[PDB]
Amino acid sequence: ARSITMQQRIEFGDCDPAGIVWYPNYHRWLDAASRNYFIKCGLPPWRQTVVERGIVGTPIVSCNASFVCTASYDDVLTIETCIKEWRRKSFVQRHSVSRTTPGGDVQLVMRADEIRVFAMNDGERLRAIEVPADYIELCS
Amino acid sequence: ARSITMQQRIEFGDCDPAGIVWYPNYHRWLDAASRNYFIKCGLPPWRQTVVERGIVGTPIVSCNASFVCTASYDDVLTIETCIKEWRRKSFVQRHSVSRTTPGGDVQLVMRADEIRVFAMNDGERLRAIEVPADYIELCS
Amino acid sequence: ARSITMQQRIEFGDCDPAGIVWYPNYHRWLDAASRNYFIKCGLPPWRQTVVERGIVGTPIVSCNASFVCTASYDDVLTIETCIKEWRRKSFVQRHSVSRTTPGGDVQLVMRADEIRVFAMNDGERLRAIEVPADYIELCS
Amino acid sequence: ARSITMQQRIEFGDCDPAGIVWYPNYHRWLDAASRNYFIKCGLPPWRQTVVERGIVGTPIVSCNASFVCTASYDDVLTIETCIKEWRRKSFVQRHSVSRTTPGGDVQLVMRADEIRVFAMNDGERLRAIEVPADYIELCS
Ligand SMILES: CC(C)(COP(=O)(O)OP(=O)(O)OC[C@H]1O[C@@H](n2cnc3c(N)ncnc32)[C@H](O)[C@@H]1OP(=O)(O)O)[C@@H](O)C(=O)NCCC(=O)NCCSCc1ccc(O)cc1
Ligand SMILES: CC(C)(COP(=O)(O)OP(=O)(O)OC[C@H]1O[C@@H](n2cnc3c(N)ncnc32)[C@H](O)[C@@H]1OP(=O)(O)O)[C@@H](O)C(=O)NCCC(=O)NCCSCc1ccc(O)cc1
Ligand SMILES: CC(C)(COP(=O)(O)OP(=O)(O)OC[C@H]1O[C@@H](n2cnc3c(N)ncnc32)[C@H](O)[C@@H]1OP(=O)(O)O)[C@@H](O)C(=O)NCCC(=O)NCCSCc1ccc(O)cc1
Ligand SMILES: CC(C)(COP(=O)(O)OP(=O)(O)OC[C@H]1O[C@@H](n2cnc3c(N)ncnc32)[C@H](O)[C@@H]1OP(=O)(O)O)[C@@H](O)C(=O)NCCC(=O)NCCSCc1ccc(O)cc1
Repeated sequence: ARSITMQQRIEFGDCDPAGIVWYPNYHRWLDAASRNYFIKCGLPPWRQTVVERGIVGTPIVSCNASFVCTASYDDVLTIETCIKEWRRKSFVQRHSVSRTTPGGDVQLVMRADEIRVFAMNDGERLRAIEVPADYIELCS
Repeated sequence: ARSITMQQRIEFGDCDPAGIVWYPNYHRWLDAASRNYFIKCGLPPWRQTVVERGIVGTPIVSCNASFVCTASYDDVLTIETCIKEWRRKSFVQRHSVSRTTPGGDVQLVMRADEIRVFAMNDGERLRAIEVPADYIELCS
Repeated sequence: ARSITMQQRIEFGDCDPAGIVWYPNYHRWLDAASRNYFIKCGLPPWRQTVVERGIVGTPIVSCNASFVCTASYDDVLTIETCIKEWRRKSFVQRHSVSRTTPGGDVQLVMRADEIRVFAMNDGERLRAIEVPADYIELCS
Repeated sequence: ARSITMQQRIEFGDCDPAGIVWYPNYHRWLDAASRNYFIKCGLPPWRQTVVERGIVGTPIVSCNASFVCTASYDDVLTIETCIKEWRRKSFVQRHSVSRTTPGGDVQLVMRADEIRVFAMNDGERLRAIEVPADYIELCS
């Protein structure tokens, strides 16, 4: 579908003693790529959607990920994000992460399908909402 | 199978603007719970296994997670980890994360199945190895 | 002054390729130790103080830190926090971080003096407030 | 002195419940800016210096920081780093962090002076070394 791309440089601190990117760092980047996608497609930042419509963001409900090869500091990641499927109150966001060998080869580092929802905070309780029509059209 | 339990207190900084735990923090805890399991079952720390046998740790290759309810600063998480299945060069580590209502009810926060492998660093190249027999027996 | 102590276990992911704790992790722990101090001294969590009195927390305004020796995964940190001085709208929180050799020797890892303030969010603008008298008495 | 500039976009996950950047995130960026400076001045990555000369990186020994105004997700940071003073086995790296109002005004967010050293790992023991002459000339 409608795909957005973003780059992310791996820093020394993003790596573990094993010398490679420590996994939960991938989830930080995927979360940034997730929101970037929305931004880039025109939605306002949560700061604003929360004022205007109660939308605090798009919390994750499910994830399937696979880590194909390692990455390390200085490698520069290219992330590809698109919405793979709209559902009632959820949506599947797909991300492909790769890096580029100096051979100009594009190695797949990781991939992940995130199931998220648009949510509101009903006081202390988080609540999912019907995907907003406006949102679907924007991201379309 | 053989299950280990660990607690984790959520800090203010572990939360996002939405007031709840920011997801990639769960992966940090799951990674700590993963190693804790091994430690608690008797294996030496990677620092040592890398010297003795080249084993740098247990990198993740795949993950399936589901986020059932929200959690926030001050909540105290209880994580349950066990190895669900041994395979040839991989293993499935299962984690269940919950928190306790003051009603003494144990709410499930999240769950996740991690597919990991024992690996070595062959110079700059990460390589999986056959699950060590000794390891299986220890964790058994 | 009134001192609170807390322990913190270093995880593999808290370390960098150099094999030691990556510094910004110390600041996460100091921030947890900062709030823990307040909690432990009786104040309500920010979640509540923000409702009751607008107090969103105690943002940092200044810091002086020194890193005395290294620490790594599995080391267990003991943090000592106290308020070194109350000022008008600020306060100096001091932390001492150490670890224990197996010789039972208590090595100093790091130390840091944090200057923080009680703050409110006046809409999008963060604002410091006069240290609350009640707070001084509680922490005293 | 010789100054390098870098940009850093603040992500939603870099913020706390208070809606602003959680401080230890500044230290991650300063650490990236620190190494970026060296890279940009021509030194090889630690991965390589450790092979060639044992240099594992530039651990921090001391820091003085001041947080002038708040920053939040979507703000884009501009970091300015330079070496303020060479010493025997240490060096003072200075960073200035700012953001740009839409008025085109450049607000100072934070500043920090980091005292670091070039270090080697003598087995499990970290050791500082005399600033390498070559390094001084490169960064000069
Ligand atoms: C999100 C929430 C409140 C939704 O529960 P709910 O309001 O009762 O509504 P619901 O059960 O119908 O779920 C909404 C939709 O998501 C779908 N969904 C929910 N769980 C799953 C799952 N495990 N797998 C697939 N789809 C799912 C539901 O089927 C439903 O579907 P529909 O299209 O058929 O209508 C509940 O799942 C929850 O709290 N999960 C925990 C969320 C969380 O804490 N994730 C970790 C932090 S994410 C941080 C973050 C926040 C904002 C951002 O901008 C980015 C990151
Ligand atoms: C791990 C490595 C090198 C293995 O590739 P390989 O050496 O060619 O061997 P391999 O393909 O046979 O895989 C080994 C086993 O894992 C299984 N496996 C590998 N990928 C998957 C997958 N996507 N789903 C399920 N099982 C998988 C393989 O089937 C194989 O199975 P077997 O039992 O049937 O023999 C390759 O998958 C890789 O580099 N993945 C990237 C790993 C990574 O960077 N994860 C992110 C960082 S994790 C940080 C960390 C490090 C140490 C720790 O202690 C903790 C955290
Ligand atoms: C905090 C705030 C709004 C205060 O500015 P203000 O409202 O105009 O008031 P102010 O200038 O009088 O400062 C209040 C007091 O702090 C003292 N102070 C402020 N800056 C400094 C400094 N650099 N060195 C020493 N003391 C300082 C001031 O002198 C003043 O003192 P006083 O006792 O003599 O009355 C302004 O400094 C600021 O925004 N700094 C940025 C704060 C920030 O973003 N830090 C990074 C994130 S911390 C995340 C966090 C949040 C909540 C938590 O529970 C924990 C962590
Ligand atoms: C770094 C090390 C081993 C140096 O101790 P040492 O080998 O006995 O040598 P030393 O005492 O002469 O210190 C070397 C120079 O730094 C200066 N220095 C050391 N401590 C301080 C301090 N508190 N304030 C100012 N300068 C200092 C020393 O005076 C000395 O100066 P010199 O120019 O007059 O000769 C010891 O301070 C230490 O382990 N500190 C802990 C370091 C640490 O764990 N920081 C947290 C993690 S940083 C992670 C990181 C790693 C690599 C990177 O690329 C980036 C981040």
